[PDB]
This record gives sequence, C-alpha cells and structure tokens, in this order.
Amino acid sequence: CPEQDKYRTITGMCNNRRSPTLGASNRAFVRWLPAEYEDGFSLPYGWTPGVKRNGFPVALARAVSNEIVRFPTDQLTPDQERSLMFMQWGQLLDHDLDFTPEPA
Amino acid sequence: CPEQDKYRTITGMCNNRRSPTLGASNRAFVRWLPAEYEDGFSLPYGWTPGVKRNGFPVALARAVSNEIVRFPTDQLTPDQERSLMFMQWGQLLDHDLDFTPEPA
Amino acid sequence: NCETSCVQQPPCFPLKIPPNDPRIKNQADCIPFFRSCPACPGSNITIRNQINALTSFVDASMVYGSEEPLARNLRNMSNQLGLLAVNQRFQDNGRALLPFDNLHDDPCLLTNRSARIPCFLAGDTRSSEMPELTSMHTLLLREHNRLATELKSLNPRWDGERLYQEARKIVGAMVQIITYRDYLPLVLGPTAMRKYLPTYRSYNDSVDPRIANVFTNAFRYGHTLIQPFMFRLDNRYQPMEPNPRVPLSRVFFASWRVVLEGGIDPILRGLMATPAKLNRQNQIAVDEIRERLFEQVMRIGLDLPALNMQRSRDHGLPGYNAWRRFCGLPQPETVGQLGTVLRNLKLARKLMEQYGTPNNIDIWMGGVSEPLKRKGRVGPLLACIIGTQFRKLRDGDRFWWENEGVFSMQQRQALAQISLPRIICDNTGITTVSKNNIFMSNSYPRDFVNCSTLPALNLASW
Amino acid sequence: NCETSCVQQPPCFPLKIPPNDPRIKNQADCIPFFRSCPACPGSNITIRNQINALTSFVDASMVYGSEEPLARNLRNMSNQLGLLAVNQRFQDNGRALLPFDNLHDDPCLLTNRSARIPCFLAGDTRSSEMPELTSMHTLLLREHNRLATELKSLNPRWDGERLYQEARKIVGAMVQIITYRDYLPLVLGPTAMRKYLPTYRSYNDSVDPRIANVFTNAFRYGHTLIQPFMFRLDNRYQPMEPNPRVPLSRVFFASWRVVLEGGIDPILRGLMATPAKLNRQNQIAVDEIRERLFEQVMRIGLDLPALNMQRSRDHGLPGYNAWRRFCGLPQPETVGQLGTVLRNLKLARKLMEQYGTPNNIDIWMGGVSEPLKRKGRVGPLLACIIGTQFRKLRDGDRFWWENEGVFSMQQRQALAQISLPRIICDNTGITTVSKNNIFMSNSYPRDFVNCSTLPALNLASW
Ligand code: HEM
Ligand code: HEM
Ligand SMILES: *[C@@H]1O[C@H](CO)[C@@H](O[C@@H]2O[C@H](CO)[C@@H](O)[C@H](O)[C@H]2NC(C)=O)[C@H](O)[C@H]1NC(C)=O
Ligand SMILES: *[C@@H]1O[C@H](CO)[C@@H](O[C@@H]2O[C@H](CO)[C@@H](O)[C@H](O)[C@H]2NC(C)=O)[C@H](O)[C@H]1NC(C)=O
Ligand SMILES: *[C@@H]1O[C@H](CO)[C@@H](O[C@@H]2O[C@H](CO)[C@@H](O)[C@H](O)[C@H]2NC(C)=O)[C@H](O)[C@H]1NC(C)=O
Ligand SMILES: *[C@@H]1O[C@H](CO)[C@@H](O[C@@H]2O[C@H](CO)[C@@H](O)[C@H](O)[C@H]2NC(C)=O)[C@H](O)[C@H]1NC(C)=O
Ligand SMILES: *[C@@H]1O[C@H](CO)[C@@H](O[C@@H]2O[C@H](CO)[C@@H](O)[C@H](O)[C@H]2NC(C)=O)[C@H](O)[C@H]1NC(C)=O
Ligand SMILES: *[C@H]1O[C@H](CO)[C@@H](O[C@@H]2O[C@H](CO)[C@@H](O)[C@H](O)[C@H]2NC(C)=O)[C@H](O)[C@H]1NC(C)=O
Ligand SMILES: [Ca+2]
Ligand SMILES: [Ca+2]
Repeated sequence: CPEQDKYRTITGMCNNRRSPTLGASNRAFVRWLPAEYEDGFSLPYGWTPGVKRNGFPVALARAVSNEIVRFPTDQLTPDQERSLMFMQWGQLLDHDLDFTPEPA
Repeated sequence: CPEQDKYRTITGMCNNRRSPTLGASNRAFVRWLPAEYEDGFSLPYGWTPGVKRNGFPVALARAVSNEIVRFPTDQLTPDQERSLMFMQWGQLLDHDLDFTPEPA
Repeated sequence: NCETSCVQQPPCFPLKIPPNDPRIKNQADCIPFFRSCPACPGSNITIRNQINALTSFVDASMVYGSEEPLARNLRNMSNQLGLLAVNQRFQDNGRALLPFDNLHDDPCLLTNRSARIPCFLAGDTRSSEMPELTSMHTLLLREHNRLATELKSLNPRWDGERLYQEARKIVGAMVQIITYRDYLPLVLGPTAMRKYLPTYRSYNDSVDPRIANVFTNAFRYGHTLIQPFMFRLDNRYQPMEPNPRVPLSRVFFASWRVVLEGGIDPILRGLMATPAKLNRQNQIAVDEIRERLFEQVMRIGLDLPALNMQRSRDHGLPGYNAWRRFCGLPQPETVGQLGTVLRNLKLARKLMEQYGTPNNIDIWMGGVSEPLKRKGRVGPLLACIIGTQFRKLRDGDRFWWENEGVFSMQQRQALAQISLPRIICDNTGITTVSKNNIFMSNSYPRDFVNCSTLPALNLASW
Repeated sequence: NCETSCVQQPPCFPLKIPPNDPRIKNQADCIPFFRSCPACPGSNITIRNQINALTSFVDASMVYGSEEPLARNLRNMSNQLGLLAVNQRFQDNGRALLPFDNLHDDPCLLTNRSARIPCFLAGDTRSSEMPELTSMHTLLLREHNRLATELKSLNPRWDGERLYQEARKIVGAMVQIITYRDYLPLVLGPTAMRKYLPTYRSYNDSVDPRIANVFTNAFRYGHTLIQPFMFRLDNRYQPMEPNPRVPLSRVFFASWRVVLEGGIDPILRGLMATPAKLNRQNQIAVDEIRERLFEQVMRIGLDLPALNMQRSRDHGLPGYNAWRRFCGLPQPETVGQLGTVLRNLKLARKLMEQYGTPNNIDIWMGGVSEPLKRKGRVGPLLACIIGTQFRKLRDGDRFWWENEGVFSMQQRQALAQISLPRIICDNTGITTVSKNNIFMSNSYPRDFVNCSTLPALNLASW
C-alpha cells in the first residue's frame, strides 16, 4: 500500500491503510446480524415447502406484494415537498454504493 | 431444528433457532474487528521481508520472546493466592471452547 | 436457464404465483429470479454471503468505474486531454452523449427493433434502466470532460492522468457534498440526522466503510418514490411534444428515446418540475413497476417489490424484529403492538396474516410501511438503517473532501459552492432552473430561478 | 513437511530465527509451524478466516465429542447402561482410565520407546499434551459413569441413550457452573466481573454465542501460569517419590507416566497443593516452554510465546490498540503514553524497540504484559476481551443451566451446590481435598479439608 496518494485508487484497494481490502470492489458484503437461512448456511427461507420460518409458513412474495402492496394507480399522492430529482439521486446513489451479481 | 429439545445436540446445532449454525462445529470463526493481513486478504504480516506493518518493520516472534519473555527460570514467583488447578481449569475450559485445525 | 424456465434449480430460485393473481393468471408460472452470487462457491462451512461489485465509497463510481480494465476504457486516450470518452457519432445538440456498450444481449435494443440505440457504456452496468437515469450519467460525464478542460486552462504542463485525476476528485467531491448536504436531510429527517449524522470531526481509521448486506435492501425504500410515467418538458416548462407522459414501461432500457426522441434536457428538467411520488400505506409501490417491470425486454414483467422480498430471502437477511432490535427500537410482538407501531390497525392485521409473526416480516415490508419520520421520508427502522451506513462511508473514507489532507482549505472554500442545479445548468441547454435543494421544490412558475442566480467554481483555487 | 522443512512455502509459515538465539545457533533453522486451515479454500474475493473445530457453548465437549462420528465412538454400546468408553487393557487402581486413540502417528509413543502407550481417546484431540490435562478428562469421564450408574438406580426403566444424555447434562453443568462461579471471578477480577458478567436474567435469542477469532489468542494468557515441573504428591500430601518433580519437557505427551507412573491422583494432588506460577512483567513465560516446547517428541523444541505471536499473524488479528480502542481503553502512542499505561518504563521501552509503535504489538504480548487486575490475574484488555466472550457464552446459550426450560427448580437447587473438590473426592481415591475455591486454596495443613465436610449431589429430583 503506497505512501502519499494525491489521488484515489479506483478499485478502492487502499483507503484503509490497515485492512487495505476494506471498502474495495469485488470483495463481499458485510453482515451486521447473522444470516438467516433455512438450513442455516445457504437455502432461501422460502425454498423447500412446509418449512416454517419460526413457527409460521413462509408467505409467498407475489402474495405479499399483492395483499399489502397493491393499489389503485388512480389514487397517487404527489409529494408536494420534494421533486423526482430526489427519487433520481436515490439511484445515482445506490448505483455508487452497491451492486450484487447474478450469473448469466 | 426441532419442534422441541430435552438435551443438547453434540455438534451444537439447533441451539439457536434463527441461525441453526451459530456456535457450532467445523464452522468459521467470528470476527470482532476486520482482519489485518499484508495482502489485505490472506498473507500474514511477517511474511514478505521488507514489508512493514503500519510504518515499522515487523518484529520477529523468536525475536521478541528472546527479549520480553526470557526470564531466569529460577527467579519464579509463586502466586500465593492461586493454585495450579487454576491453570488446569484454564486449559480444559479453552479446549471446550476452541480449536483451529492445521493441515497435517 | 431462468428466464424461459420455472424449475427450482440452482442459478434459479423462482417466484411461484398465487391463486388469485391480477396479472399472472396461471399457477404454473413465475416471475423469474436468478439468485445472487456467493462469495465462496463450493463451500460447506462458510455461511453464505454475497458479493458487491461496486465501491462503497462515495467515490463517483457510476461515472468513473470500479474495475480497472473497465475504467481505462472510458477515458479518451488519443490526446493528453484528460477526458471521458464520448459518443463517436450520435450527439445531443453538440453536447456529449454516453458511449455505447458492446453487449451480447442488449436489452435496450429490444425496445425498437427499428432504431440502433444500444446500452450506454459507463460506470454502472445499469444506467440504461430509465432514460431519466442515463441522463444523469451524461451530466456527470459532462462535468468531467469539462473540469478537465478548464483545468487545462489553469494549468498547462499538467498531463492527462493528472488532469483527469484532479477532475475525478472534484467530481466524487460534488456527489459527496451534495448527498450529505442537500439530499440526505430530506430523505432522513432532521433528527435522524442529529442521531446519525453528527458533524464531521475527522476520519477514523477504525470505522467500517463497507456496505452492509441489508442496506442493499433498505436503500430500495425509494422504490416508493417512483411515478407512473416519464415526463419531459419544453423550454417553457410545459407539456413537451414528441409526446408528454410516456408510461414507465416503454421506457425500460430506452436509449433511442434519448438519442432520437429528444435530448437529455427535456427530462433532466421536468424531472425538476414534477412532484415526486409520495409514499403512504395505501400507496406503497405501483403497478407500473409492480406488474410491468422490464416487460418489453422480458418474458413476463417482474414485480419489483416482490423481487425485493425475494431478494431478501436470498441474501439471507433477518426479518423486521431483528433490526428493530439492532437499531434501538421497540419490537412489537402482537397485532396490538403492531398498530401501536405503524399506526395502522388495518395494515397490522394485514401484515400479520401474511407473516404470522411481526418477527418474520421482510425488512422491505417493515421498512417501507412505517409511518414517515417527521420532515423526512423513512421510518424509524430505515432511518436508522440508512442513517448509520451513511454515517460510516463519511467517517471511514480517507477521501472525504472534508478530510484534512485531500483538497486544501483554500480549495474547499469554493468547493462548498457547488450545487447540482448549476451542474444541470453549465452542462445542459437549459436556462431557468429549480432553486436550492433541488429535491425539495417541485413547483414551476416559481420554485425555480435563473442561471445567474447561482454561483460557480473557482478552479482558480486549483 | 512443515515439521521438517524450513522453506517458506504453502501450508508452512515458519518461525525464522534471530542471530543471536540462546538455543538455536543456526540462521537456517526454524521452529516448525503450519498454517491454520481457511474457511474457504481458494482465495478469490473472500478475506481468509480460520475455522473452529470444537463447539462454542460450554458443553462438556472435551468429554463427549464435537462430532457425531467421534461421539458415538466414545461409548459402551454393548450395553444399555449408558456409559462412557474406558480402557479395557489398564486400571487406575480399580478406577477407570481413558481408552486409546488409534493413530498412525502416535506421538505419546515417543516419550518412552520402551512401553506401549499410545495416547488416550477423548472428546478433545489434545488430552495428552500434558499428563494433568489428561487427569481431568479422566475425572469428568468418571462422572458420566458414576452418574449414569446412579441415575439407573433411581430411574431404572430409563433407556440406554436417555441414561447417557441426561448424564451429559449433569456434567455440562459441572463444568459451566465452576467456570462461571469459581474460575472467572478469579481470572476475571472483582471489578471487571461486574461489567463483563453482570448476573443472569434470561436468554438472548440475539446473542452471538460464537467464539471470536481473537479470544482464540487472548485466552492464551494462561501460558504465563505454567510451572516448569510436574508435581506428584502422595497421599500424606508429600513428595511422591517414584519421582516427585519432573521437568515439563520430559512429560509432553507422556501417558506412560499416567498409566505406569503411579495413577491419576499423585498428579491431582499436586495441582491442588502446589502454587501456580504468578505472572510478573519480569517473568512472562518459563523456559520449559519457551525453548523446550515438545522435544521429547519433535525435531527442534518450540517457543510457545513465539508460536502465539505468529498465529497472531496467521489469523489476521489486528494489534494492541485496535483492541484497546475496541474496548474504550486509551491507546498509548508513545513510550511515555505506554510506560504510563503499562505501568512500565522498561517494558514499554523494550516493547518499542521490538515493535515500532504500540499500534503494532501482537495482542498476546500487550495482553500478558499490562498490569494485573486488582485481585485479578489479567489486565483490562484481556480482562475486557476475555469477559466479553464469556458473557455471550452465557446469554447466547439456550441450554444454560439457569435457563427456564432446562432443569427444574429442584434440580437447580441441587446442581447449585456441587463443587470440584467433591467431584475429586467422588471419583478419585483421595480423601482430603482443598477447601473452597481450589482455584485459590493451596497450602497443606490448612487451606484444605476432609471429604465428608463436603456436600453431595442429590439426584432425588432427577
Ligand atoms: C429510484 C431509486 C432507487 C433506489 C434507491 C433503488 C435501490 C435498489 C437497490 C439497493 C437494489 C439492489 C442493489 C444491488 O444489489 O445492486 C435494487 C434492485 C432492483 N431495482 Fe432498484 N432502486 C431504485 C430505482 C429503481 C427503478 C426506477 C427501477 C426500475 C424502473 C429499479 C429496478 C430494480 C430491479 C429490477 C432490481 C433487481 C431486483 C432484485 O433482484 O433484487 N430500481 N434497487
Ligand atoms: C495452562 C493453561 C493454558 C491455556 C489457558 C492455553 C490456551 C491455549 C489456546 C486457547 C490455544 C489456541 C487454541 C487453538 O486454537 O488451538 C493454545 C495453543 C497452544 N498451547 Fe496452550 N494453553 C495452556 C497451556 C498449555 C500447555 C501446558 C502447553 C505446553 C505443554 C500448551 C501448548 C500449546 C501449543 C503447542 C499450542 C499451539 C501453539 C500455536 O499453534 O500457536 N498450552 N493454548
Ligand atoms: C478524444 O478527444 C477528441 C478531442 O475533442 C474527440 O473529438 C475530436 O475533437 C477534435 C478537436 O481537437 C475534433 O477536431 C475532431 O473532429 C473530433 N473527433 C471526431 C470523430 O470528429 C474524440 O471524440 C475523443 N475520443 C472519443 C472516443 O470520444
Ligand atoms: C421506435 O423507435 C423509433 C426510432 O426513431 C421511433 O422513431 C419514429 O419513427 C417514425 C417512422 O419510422 C418517424 O416518423 C418518427 O418521427 C420517429 N420518432 C420521432 C419522435 O420522430 C418510433 O416512433 C418508435 N416506436 C415505434 C412503435 O416504432
Ligand atoms: C440481546 O443482545 C443484543 C446485543 O447484545 C441487544 O441489542 C443491542 O442493543 C443496543 C442498544 O440500543 C443496540 O445499539 C445494538 O445494536 C443491539 N444489538 C443487536 C444485535 O440488536 C439486545 O438488547 C439484547 N436483548 C435483550 C432483551 O436483553
Ligand atoms: C461396557 O460395560 C461393561 C460392564 O460394566 C464393562 O466391564 C465389564 O462388564 C462385564 C459385565 O457388566 C463384567 O463381567 C466384566 O468383568 C467387566 N470388565 C472386566 C475387565 O471384567 C466393559 O468394560 C464396558 N466396555 C468398555 C469398552 O470398557
Ligand atoms: C472510531 O470509531 C469506533 C467505532 O465507531 C470507536 O470505537 C469503539 O469505541 C467504543 C467506546 O464507546 C468501544 O466500546 C468499542 O469497542 C469501539 N469499537 C471499535 C471498532 O473501535 C472509536 O472510539 C472511534 N475513535 C475515535 C477517536 O473517536
Ligand atoms: C518407560 O517405562 C519403563 C517401564 O515402566 C521404565 O522402566 C521402569 O523403571 C521403573 C523405575 O526405575 C522400574 O520400577 C520398572 O521395572 C522399569 N521397567 C522395566 C520394563 O524394567 C522406563 O524407565 C520408562 N522410561 C524412562 C526413560 O524412565
Ligand atoms: Ca462508490
Ligand atoms: Ca464446547
């Protein structure tokens, strides 16, 4: 790890002169609370059936999206205190912090 | 994990119900602070020569023992308030808690 | 293959449908899902964690890149002119457009068989999602080719790497400063901010600057901010006429729309004149993205908020009472306790039947359904969860403009004069802009000002 | 072969040597050191972490096992008596002795090449390191034989497993309950104790019961307590003259001594009536382990302290300040800042010659070299560090003896009045054990008692 960076790295290799890898690109996520899988190490909670999360049957996501998410597009509500550029910086932000891959 | 336990499991598995894997056997160690390697991912400091920790060279283990630890084995001070079983519970206890495999 | 297929099998983890779908009327179908890539393939003791391709730093990655084969490929390397490479042949009004990607499965081409407008190459692999998202990438692509230029005017013998590197700094700096000053405090609250963003004493080599797996889901709270259409206005700020409001569906991956249908301006602004959507428990997220997510490019259109909960199971995150607990907040363990918390008997009785226990409701769900915070727009869960990650990128980043060795005092001085509106002023054809705190002023007779009522930089100080 | 080569490659990470080593007079020599197996073979994108072969919970793993195969490997199943397997070839006097591991490379065969003593077979892979460790695995072994035999007297119709499992609980408690009632307070400190270990209250679903990769190092504070001899005392509690005081260099792995040399008591009787070495800043670790660690078995003889400092490195633990920080403890930046903290103008002074800045001291050294806790046997770092792990181990654990669902109110009462001396009286053949806090008592005449003035377990509630 170098001496007197006048400028940044790119991949972020060395912001942490101590744990160089830290904050870096293509290293894995951090977990502020253990991971909760259905086997305990690698199977989606809603994976096998009759498998209960914690005494309750894992609810389908299409169905939650339907029962609490659904709405009559006609009854929208303009946020009169903020403009879209607000919802569009959210992305410009997400888009700078995280991204997790899938495999083609 | 069960639907209900009198006795513990041996590999220590369903203890915790949310994360069946927690505090179990042939499972990874926990980290209270991010790792500090030279690579950044996987090479003990005190590996390449010429490599420095924070700004200083890295001591040698046989080196500091020679300096900070070597004491005249006969100047021993007997701890009058503690007993040798105190050290044994120490070893035994440790052995209940951790072990970290090498590759014979 | 998971686009064309429904088996529950490896790369895949599909979304089964229910009995009474609105869009999807066949119980043998699914909205597709390729699960997230592990940090250790072939592990049997490793607890499954997922990777992050990007950089957590508020470096300006989406414009610059986070991998270095990519990166080299975005600069123009003929001259010594430090510069982001532009569209070889298809430009704005003599204003840069993004390059083009070279991709084996260009979705943005599936939108108009007829036109050749592929995906734009740039910092992030997904800047073609919304023409309203690509547009910003352009704007940032811009200030870069621009700063580089003017610096070339204040320091000649300065090479390419240095004219670009200096410029790059100035940018990640604009994006940092603007996100910590004029965006966050409206997307979090006043308070949250006093509990999460205390002021910047200095940098702490012992702050964990990386991105939390959860934030990954918590940040998608914004999914509730999105509006059914794409609005583009004419120089007078009314109803702009190739065609005003295009539904959010004919816009997914729509590069032609930018090139052919009428500049970056008409959107960049109108983005600026149209009230953002407002979240409330009776309008969580909408169909334009509940039932049409990417559908002109996919086989069936995803359900956003659904990939969300499903993406959450994927990551293997804990439910809503763990984080409720992780943050110092109360953990309702009853429908009764539930209303007390999200002031909504009706949704509590709802959430509770979906999920049995409040303890098993998906963060997204719990997150987004909490009453908004005063003067902000996030629950006490998400405020905590968003407020703390942001608190650490700042404090655990040695390149935060306010650190005392990055930019000089002197430099910093004008550096805190940078405002997005001007950014969207110097770089676009637009005259009249929206006032300070772009994010907070939809209105347009005024809720805007002119381009002289806005300061500039002082590369002088460079 | 990292027990024989000195090439810095693969599996190995050898302890090279200073040119001025008392012992090792050749710069081309080393100390045989392998590297801790990673949690993910194939460095790519995951930071390396080591693995815990044993279980966190204070279970009596060392007795029973850690994994399925070995556990069932350690029992009599040529019966329903529910017992632990014990040596069919040798007896204590009448009392049991552990079975024999079947290793292709037995090292305890190396002590005496003229006696067939392989090493004992136990819950733990290192029951033979020292003949006294073994004395304990041989004692707790006796209790789940003693108890099952006694539990069969009260609950006759009980199965074979039931009879064994249930016995297991009685012992896991014997170990837990001592560690926590008679060991921590004393390693711990009257003051640190009220902080790291407040009194029990309930069980935290959300408490990482997992053992942290540092404690793995911080718990080695113990090496500083060893005495260079193995003391055997008769039962006039006097120097057991087969030969009473043997250098610790010629006991490593020597089961023979245990089996042929007099039995398990003459040992147990030395652990009890001979003081434990006390750590001083002038007297860290005794040479019998600094230069004679395993030689009667290995190539060259190892340096514990030194072996501790390099795992330090192999298990990427940060240094003595991150820790300090990690524990609201001030962090010395200078020799004075240090001299002050340590309360040493010499040691600090010496540590700095080795390390450049405290920021860089390997934990073990900073840990064993800070001043002893008031009435403790550990300093704040270790103290804090060590108690911060025994806390989670208590609240984490679903089968903590004091948890609501495990042991009924009576059972509890009962359990509460067990003691290690009584365990020692019940299964050994000695009659005058030590009075309370054997961890503390250690003089003959007095700071001891007879084995009748000692309570007893009461299985009446089981
Ligand atoms: C507007 C502010 C937005 C925010 C703050 C946001 C946030 C998030 C985050 C954090 C993720 C995961 C990030 C990652 O792992 O790389 C996600 C996933 C996703 N988003 Fe958004 N997003 C926003 C806008 C949008 C919009 C407008 C669309 C579509 C029009 C969209 C479509 C998607 C899709 C398709 C996924 C993948 C679903 C999955 O598998 O998880 N996002 N976004
Ligand atoms: C007396 C109290 C003792 C305590 C509390 C203690 C604690 C520890 C711990 C926790 C470890 C690392 C555990 C692991 O991950 O494997 C360790 C390693 C070690 N101990 Fe002990 N120990 C003690 C006594 C001894 C004795 C008596 C010897 C020598 C006869 C010794 C020899 C070793 C060796 C050879 C290692 C491996 C060194 C390394 O790989 O770094 N220990 N001990
Ligand atoms: C690299 O920079 C040049 C310089 O601006 C870009 O465009 C050329 O600019 C010069 C001015 O010095 C014009 O005279 C040329 O006509 C421009 N190019 C074309 C194709 O006409 C050039 O586009 C940049 N590289 C990329 C990949 O965008
Ligand atoms: C598809 O994309 C094209 C790209 O140009 C859009 O182009 C229109 O094409 C028609 C006939 O070819 C022209 O008369 C229009 O003038 C073009 N648009 C504009 C704004 O001038 C086209 O409209 C798109 N949609 C479809 C359904 O083809
Ligand atoms: C169980 O333990 C956790 C951790 O020791 C306690 O939760 C912590 O509470 C503080 C105080 O606000 C938070 O800042 C932490 O983030 C919490 N940690 C976690 C993992 O949630 C929790 O309160 C304990 N629960 C009980 C009932 O004692
Ligand atoms: C299994 O249990 C038996 C019984 O306690 C152990 O010892 C033998 O038991 C039988 C019948 O109970 C007696 O007749 C023998 O006399 C006992 N041993 C000897 C040496 O006489 C037996 O040893 C146990 N299994 C193991 C592996 O120790
Ligand atoms: C830098 O940040 C860390 C974490 O935010 C602070 O460290 C913690 O301090 C508390 C005391 O309130 C300790 O009990 C924790 O164990 C520490 N954790 C870590 C990871 O350091 C640290 O104090 C901050 N440094 C400064 C100079 O403010
Ligand atoms: C290894 O074991 C043998 C046998 O126990 C030891 O020699 C014994 O020494 C004692 C005491 O002098 C005698 O009572 C025994 O009769 C001896 N055994 C034999 C077979 O004659 C031997 O000393 C042990 N190893 C060492 C180095 O002492
Ligand atoms: Ca970034
Ligand atoms: Ca254990």
